[PDB]
Amino acid sequence: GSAAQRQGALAIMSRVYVGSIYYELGEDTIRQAFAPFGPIKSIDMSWDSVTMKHKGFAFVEYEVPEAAQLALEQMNSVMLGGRNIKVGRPSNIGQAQPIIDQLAEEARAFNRIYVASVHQDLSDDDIKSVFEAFGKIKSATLARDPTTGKHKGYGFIEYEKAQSSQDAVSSMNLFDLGGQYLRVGKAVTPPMPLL
Amino acid sequence: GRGSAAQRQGALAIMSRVYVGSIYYELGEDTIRQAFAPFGPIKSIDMSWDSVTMKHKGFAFVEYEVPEAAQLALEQMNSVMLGGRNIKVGRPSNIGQAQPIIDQLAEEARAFNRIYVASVHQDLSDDDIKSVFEAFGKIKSATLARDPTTGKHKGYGFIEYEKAQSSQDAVSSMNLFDLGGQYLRVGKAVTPPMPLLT
Ligand SMILES: [Cl-]
Repeated sequence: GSAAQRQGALAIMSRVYVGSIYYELGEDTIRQAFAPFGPIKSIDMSWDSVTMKHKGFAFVEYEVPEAAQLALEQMNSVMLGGRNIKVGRPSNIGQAQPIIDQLAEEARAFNRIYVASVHQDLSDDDIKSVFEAFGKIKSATLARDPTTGKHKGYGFIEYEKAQSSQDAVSSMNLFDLGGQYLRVGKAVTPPMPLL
Repeated sequence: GRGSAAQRQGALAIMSRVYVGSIYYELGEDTIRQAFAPFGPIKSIDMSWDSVTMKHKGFAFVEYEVPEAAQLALEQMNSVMLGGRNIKVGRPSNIGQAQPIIDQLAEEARAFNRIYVASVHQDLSDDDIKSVFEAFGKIKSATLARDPTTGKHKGYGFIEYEKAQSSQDAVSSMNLFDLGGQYLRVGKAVTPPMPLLT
């Protein structure tokens, strides 16, 4: 995978198909429902010019593949506006699948977990202390706004041992911290995929 | 106290079925069965039928013998690509007032450290499964469901642990564990052991 191919895959991996959206629901409802797994980068909502409304589906785009993966595993069939929404991976890809597979394989070489819904008051050291209860930590870093320096509600933690990362995901996904429920999952891409 | 025997039974039945949509026109009952059987033996499948075009309407309802199988299928078969399309899996939209009983059952289930195990190779026995799983902690019981006529196990069972951490460790370590040639499908129970008893 050339740096360009890998980047193309990462973008596809960051989006999820969302279908069976109740006609009365809009972008804001969707955003609110999918934001817990990472901050939404954008949403492409279907739209019909004659009827003046969406076609019942949308593509939610996240800043990282791990957020889309968690949303995929936790938002499927959730009831919104009286309907059980459907969540899936984009059907397009077109030949991006082998790169995606390669990234998933490369990710297994790291004991990295993705953490979302991290309360604003928590700091890197705070998250680190909490999570090092499951094992020794190589690094714990919260993504930050390049301008402000405030964290964006999510981060990555790398453990020395696989058992530690497995124990952490199992114990911390949906763990109530600071008033919100953390959304935790195993990484689906290696740390510096384009290196 | 939520639900009499009849109400609970009605909920259990709904809990044992999953909606399967976006099925490629060329695919039929057999392909769906083969795709969903890993989570437990399929009891039946209600496939949509158009007739005028003599084709299914692209969706079906797979029914399992137990709610835990439908739960695992729901978590693992969603968006899987079949016939070139990413199938959709969800819970029946019907229910109609069954939701509160289902919630009650899920709550009662948490009082047990019970896990569901599917795709158990025929050669394994109860003591076999038990030894393997007791590596995660002390086991109260390990039982494989059986054909009432033959006595042969039906490829799935339940295991109760003395401690919750044990059951949690087991699900985490054994789901998708390659045993006897197939991959075990493991999950936490969604209903209490004898849901229909007093
Ligand atoms: Cl049972």
